[PDB]
Amino acid sequence: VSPPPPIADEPLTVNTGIYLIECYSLDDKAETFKVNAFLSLSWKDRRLAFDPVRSGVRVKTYEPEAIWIPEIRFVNVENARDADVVDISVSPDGTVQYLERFSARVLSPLDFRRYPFDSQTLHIYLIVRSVDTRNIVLAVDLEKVGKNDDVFLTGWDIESFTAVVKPANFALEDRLESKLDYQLRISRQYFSYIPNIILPWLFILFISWTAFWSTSYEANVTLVVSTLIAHIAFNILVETNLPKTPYMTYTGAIIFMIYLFYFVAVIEVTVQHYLKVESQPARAASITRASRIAFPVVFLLANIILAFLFF
Amino acid sequence: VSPPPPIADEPLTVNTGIYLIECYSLDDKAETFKVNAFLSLSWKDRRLAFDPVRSGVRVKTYEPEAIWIPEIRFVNVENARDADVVDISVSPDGTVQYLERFSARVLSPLDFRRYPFDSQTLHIYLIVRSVDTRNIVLAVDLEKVGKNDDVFLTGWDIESFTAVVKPANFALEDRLESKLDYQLRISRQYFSYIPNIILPWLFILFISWTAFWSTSYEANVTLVVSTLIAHIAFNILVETNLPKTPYMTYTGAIIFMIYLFYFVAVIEVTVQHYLKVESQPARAASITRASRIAFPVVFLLANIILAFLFF
Amino acid sequence: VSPPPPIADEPLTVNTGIYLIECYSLDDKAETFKVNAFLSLSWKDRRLAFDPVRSGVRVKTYEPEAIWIPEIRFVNVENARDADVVDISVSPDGTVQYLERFSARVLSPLDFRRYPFDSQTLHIYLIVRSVDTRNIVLAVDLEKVGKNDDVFLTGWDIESFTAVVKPANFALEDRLESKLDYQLRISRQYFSYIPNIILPWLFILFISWTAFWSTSYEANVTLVVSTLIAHIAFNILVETNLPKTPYMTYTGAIIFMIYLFYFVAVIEVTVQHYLKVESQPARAASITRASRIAFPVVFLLANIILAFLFF
Amino acid sequence: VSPPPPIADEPLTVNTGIYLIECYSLDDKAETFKVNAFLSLSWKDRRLAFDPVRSGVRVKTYEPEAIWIPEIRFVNVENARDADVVDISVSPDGTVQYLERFSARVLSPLDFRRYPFDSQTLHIYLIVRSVDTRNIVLAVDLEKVGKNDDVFLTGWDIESFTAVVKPANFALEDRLESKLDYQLRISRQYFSYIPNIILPWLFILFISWTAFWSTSYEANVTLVVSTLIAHIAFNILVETNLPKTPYMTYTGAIIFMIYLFYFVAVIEVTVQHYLKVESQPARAASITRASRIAFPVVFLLANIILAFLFF
Amino acid sequence: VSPPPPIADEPLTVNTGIYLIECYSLDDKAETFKVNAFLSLSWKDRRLAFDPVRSGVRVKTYEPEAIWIPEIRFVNVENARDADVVDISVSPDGTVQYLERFSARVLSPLDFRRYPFDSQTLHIYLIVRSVDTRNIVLAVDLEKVGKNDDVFLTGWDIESFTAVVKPANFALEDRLESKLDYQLRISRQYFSYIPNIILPWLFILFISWTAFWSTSYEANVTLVVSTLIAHIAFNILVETNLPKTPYMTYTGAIIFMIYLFYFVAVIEVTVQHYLKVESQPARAASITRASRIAFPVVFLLANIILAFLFF
Ligand SMILES: CC(C)c1cccc(C(C)C)c1O
Ligand SMILES: CC(C)c1cccc(C(C)C)c1O
Ligand SMILES: CC(C)c1cccc(C(C)C)c1O
Ligand SMILES: CC(C)c1cccc(C(C)C)c1O
Ligand SMILES: [Cl-]
Ligand SMILES: [Cl-]
Ligand SMILES: [Cl-]
Ligand SMILES: [Cl-]
Ligand SMILES: [Cl-]
Ligand SMILES: [Cl-]
Ligand SMILES: [Cl-]
Ligand code: NA
Ligand code: NA
Ligand code: NA
Ligand code: NA
Ligand code: NA
Ligand code: NA
Repeated sequence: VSPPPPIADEPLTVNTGIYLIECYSLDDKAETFKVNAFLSLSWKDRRLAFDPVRSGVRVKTYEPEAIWIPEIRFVNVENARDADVVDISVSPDGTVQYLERFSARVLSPLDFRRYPFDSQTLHIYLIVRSVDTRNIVLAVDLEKVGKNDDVFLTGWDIESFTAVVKPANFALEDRLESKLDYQLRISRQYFSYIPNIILPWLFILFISWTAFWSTSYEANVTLVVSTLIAHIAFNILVETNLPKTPYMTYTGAIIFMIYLFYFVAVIEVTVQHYLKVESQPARAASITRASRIAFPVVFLLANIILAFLFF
Repeated sequence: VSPPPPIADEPLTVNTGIYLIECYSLDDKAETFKVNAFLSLSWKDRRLAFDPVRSGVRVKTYEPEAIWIPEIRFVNVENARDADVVDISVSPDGTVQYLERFSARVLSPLDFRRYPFDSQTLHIYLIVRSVDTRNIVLAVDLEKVGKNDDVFLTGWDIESFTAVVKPANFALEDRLESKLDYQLRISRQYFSYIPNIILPWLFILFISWTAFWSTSYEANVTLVVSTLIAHIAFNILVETNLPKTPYMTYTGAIIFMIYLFYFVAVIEVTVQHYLKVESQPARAASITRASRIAFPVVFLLANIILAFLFF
Repeated sequence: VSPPPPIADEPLTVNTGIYLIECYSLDDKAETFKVNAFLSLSWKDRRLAFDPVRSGVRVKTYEPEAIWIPEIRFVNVENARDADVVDISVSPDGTVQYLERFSARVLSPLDFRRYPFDSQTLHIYLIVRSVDTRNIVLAVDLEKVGKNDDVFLTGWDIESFTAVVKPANFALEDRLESKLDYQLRISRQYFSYIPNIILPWLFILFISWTAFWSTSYEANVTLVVSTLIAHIAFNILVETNLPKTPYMTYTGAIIFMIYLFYFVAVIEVTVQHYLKVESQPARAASITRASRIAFPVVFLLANIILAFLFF
Repeated sequence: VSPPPPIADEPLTVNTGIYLIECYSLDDKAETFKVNAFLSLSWKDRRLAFDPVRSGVRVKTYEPEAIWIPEIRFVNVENARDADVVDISVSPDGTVQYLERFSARVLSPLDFRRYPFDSQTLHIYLIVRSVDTRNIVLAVDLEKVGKNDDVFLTGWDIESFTAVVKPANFALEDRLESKLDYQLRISRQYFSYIPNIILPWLFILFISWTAFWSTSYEANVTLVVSTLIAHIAFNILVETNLPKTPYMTYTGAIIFMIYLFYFVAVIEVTVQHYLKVESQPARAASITRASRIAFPVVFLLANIILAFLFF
Repeated sequence: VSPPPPIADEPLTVNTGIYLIECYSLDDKAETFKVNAFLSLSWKDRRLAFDPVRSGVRVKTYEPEAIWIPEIRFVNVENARDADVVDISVSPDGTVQYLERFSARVLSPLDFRRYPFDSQTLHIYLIVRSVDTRNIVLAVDLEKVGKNDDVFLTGWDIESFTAVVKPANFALEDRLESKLDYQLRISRQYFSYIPNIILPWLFILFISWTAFWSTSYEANVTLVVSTLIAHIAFNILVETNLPKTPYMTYTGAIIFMIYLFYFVAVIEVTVQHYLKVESQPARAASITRASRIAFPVVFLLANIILAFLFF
């Protein structure tokens, strides 16, 4: 077996097509997602052409080893796909219709800048190295590109599974390579985040702000310090499900901002007490009365400023 | 090897049948379950038919490679099943009786809306792509569908393992596909949840409500704040064993409701103290006396409201 | 290759024998254990019989593919065993002596009712599906059943590795199956549990009971509440190493009982303070003086009651 | 292929030799370590002997399948080694020189009695089951036993990789087996343990002992109780990296001893307060003044007693 | 198949070349990184010479099994690489051009001394054992050494992927070995570390230092002790992502230094209170006033001293 000879000096076009059957295990920290899909391939091999009237049969079936099949690989994969050949059908003109069912862990980076309101574009790159005899070029057969209705990615909404029709043909190690981009657009389901993380956080922060309606230093310390323990607990819980980004994220910004609001609250609590011990509660109550309005107002404005900057 | 030619122009019926040997590893967060089972297949291949009189033997055994076997796959699987062919027996009329023993991690979504008092219907989808020569249609042989008595799924009660007799025949990538549904009904064992999680929770919440029989702000802060740490501990413990649902769960609802009861308790504790410092304990004791009855009554009613909305 | 023809109509007896080489990875939560062992098999195949005088050799060696070997499988396994054929020796009478070295993760349920003073009986089920030609029946060759002396299962004491000599012959999917039970009795090493978990727990509980020799509500709250945080820490630590049981466990019972002792201690602390504020320390000191004796006495008796009910 | 016939009735000696290339993943809890090494084997097969003059070549290379190779296995392995045959060279006298490169997870128990100042002797057991024709006996070729200089086991110092020259020849299932011991001596790098675990622990314990220079029960409770939370945190951190030992460990002993020092400190704090409330601070200050010296002195002596008993 | 005979008595030069396609999963604790790359190999096999006029092709293709291919292995790998042969092209002179696509988890040690401002040099060692017929020597073909632009290692900046052109030819087990070094230089992205870890637990440390503007022992204990709980939380979080180093790390040094600052702060708080109780607040306030300046100044200087010693 060797590649099919060219009629003129034109390159061999291979008609790709990925159809998602199962989409699962999107690891955010690892920036990986598992996929079980159908891989369709089609090319013209004139050596396999036959007369349908004399042969009697309209379509001829072949075993993978019997005929020449292009060596198609995935770029962004951890290991080589677990492929199972479904069918190889040859038309009278010599057009081969290959179909396999594969499974592979795909390495696709994620942008956590707008987390957990973020949307992602997952990539699946198909590639083919051109042989010495002739050059191989990939093509998208839009009829054979899609996903099944049941396909569910836990905690995400699957928008579209499209493919960049024009391949990126480039030189690599003195040989031509044709690369195709399969884009899977997904948007995060941010419902759960509000009653489970966002609201209980705010509640623990508001509990700290009750120290503005108290003159008891001992109780204020117990309030602001203990609520900070709850803050650390919640901060650790989030950053464990997120990778170390060289960029600032929307959550990371708020997370950091709350740490400042706790530090400044401690300073307030410390100042309030220092003045009361120094016998000037007129100054202490005026600062505390200001902080009653200041802390939520500045927090509300700073959040608007952040949400802007990020959205 | 090629498919058996049709008498007439009727499609090939393949008689399926799954018999569960082992059912284990139900990952709730991953929405997967592992299964070790028997897969029975039966079809008529007239090319394999023989006369039992001259042959001598009533049955004829074959190696998988020797005869045509339909390419049967599972839809909702992570990877291709680890199958081991047990037996291939051919009757004189040409009826093939295939039997294999497989193991596969099955991707079946779970509805956590009524967790941990929830029940689930696990699915196992059998599929076959129809060849060019003739169309392949799946069928359920109810005699060969079941589970062994020992089959145990830790923390669950196995109700029934049935199969939707009528296959879902549809078109996919210009070829017919016959899909069968194997339903495994299971209900959660919610015993452990009461003494381990539900009761100790309530106890830590009741401990926070002892602040209604105390006028000591320092002790009340220490009461309501520290019990909130215990609440956060138990909240994190539950939501780690559950995936991020776009829908509200029965547990999630109570979990959120307790966070409110803690926030309102802090407001009470703050108000009670503010009035005492402002020299009006008549107002403070009246609010505290009301909260002694209010907090459990509202909590008891709100739980009935939630349980009614979910069950 | 086909099964050996039966003299008269008797079933084929296959002489099994498992010899444990390595026993490791007992996952309590998963109810699984890994095993590396020897699997011996012996049957009479009269077609392989020879004369030792003319052949010169007393024993004839064969490759697995060359002769008929019975399809022996394990029932309670996650996946098919990783077997390596050690030796196949044939005697002049046609008696085949098969020996393989395998490794498989065995699914054996555990009874945590008496944890950590519990003992377990691990099972390894050998099975053989009877062919059309003749019925296959398993048998135990007690000479080839055992374990090596070095075999160590971390945190457990290996009592005995025996086998139920009489197989459980039953019908399944219109074919006979012969099932054998290999029992591995193990008892837990409960030393570590006393100084690491049992005693430090008791210490944190006794620390809470020092609130019976104190009239300071602020200090009593700090005592009983903070020690409850330590209790939650230790409770979480244990239930993470144990699966969700539909039955009550010995540990789970004590775990729950301590939660009650903490709740009742809070009620005492609350009552004591309420009476002191209400100006009646005669009633408060009398209740506290009673609780000094009551709490350890009731705890000691309730533990005897539990230990009696469980052992 | 069959074993080489004996000249006289002597057993076949196979010259073993393990050369470590990579040594990694020492799991303390699992009592396993991974190894990537060279396995050399040498035996005399007179059937393969040739004349170097007539043949023209002084050495003959063979494919594994072409010649008889002894079935060498590892005793203490999870699964069969991932071997790759490097070279098979035959000398004119029939001496075969086999060399393979393998990788296997080795099951070697560890003695945690002196942890983290403990040293371990890791074992790699080579075995061969004697065939019918003749008995196979293993031998150490010390020239082919070693490790590469780069070989690094994270957190350990590799002392020596030696082999017990005399094999342990024994009977098993009526056949002789020759077992060889390959010992890898390693000692723990206990540096990190001092500034990371040992010193911060002591610091949190000394912080608890500041309650001996205070008469404030409320502050003393806050001191001894909160520092106990830090103790529990640090105790859990260590015992998670260590398996459940039926024997007492050096760390476990100290860990338990500190729990007692916390319990006794609480009793002191409780007694001190009881006497002050009972109006006798002369008795309370005398006990507290004694405890200032008693606690560190008894702790320092008890540690010397333990270190002696263990080292 | 055997090695190609030498023209004169020169060794066989094999032209290596690694081209990284995917670089992922850098486990810091395990000191491993996964890589998906192209492995190019080129050697002259004069036996494979052909006349393109007679052959009909200028470049002849071969299956791996058909021709002699050098046994190239990786030194620092966990297991044998998952290789897939892309192309084998032979020119009329007999120059073989081998290309495979592999994936392997590479064992490369990391120096955590300057963590997280540390840079690393990852190694990939190619090796070939010389056969008895002739010696094999590796060579770098710099044209076929590189990485793709998309190659992303999460949390790291990929500097350069170079190769030490001169191989390390040495003797091992009486045979020559040619070893090549492939160096992948990477530097850590230390941005995330500042707002997520560095700043929040400078904030928790400063919160403890507010005890210098307070004379309330009860509040000071609650301050310094509770902030120490936050410190322990943050210490455990870091050392879990780092392996046990026999050397001191930059982070480990600061981590330890903060533990001292907490211990000394407790001593201050204890001394301050002892003098107040002993009726000498002039001495107590003077020490506290000094500590207000002392603690940040000493901390700032000690950090400069550490940063100088490490960088
Ligand atoms: C991860 C998620 C639950 C989360 C927590 C805290 C804050 C935010 C936003 C609102 C900034 C958030 O997205
Ligand atoms: C999921 C489970 C552990 C749980 C947590 C919280 C509340 C409930 C019910 C009782 C409302 C619950 O069952
Ligand atoms: C799980 C383990 C640490 C444990 C905790 C509590 C009680 C017990 C026995 C005595 C029932 C126990 O072994
Ligand atoms: C591990 C990392 C987040 C970290 C913790 C604490 C201190 C430092 C530097 C500032 C020394 C640090 O880099
Ligand atoms: Cl691929
Ligand atoms: Cl499948
Ligand atoms: Cl099996
Ligand atoms: Cl092995
Ligand atoms: Cl013996
Ligand atoms: Cl023998
Ligand atoms: Cl390799
Ligand atoms: Na082919
Ligand atoms: Na077939
Ligand atoms: Na066979
Ligand atoms: Na061989
Ligand atoms: Na080859
Ligand atoms: Na407190």
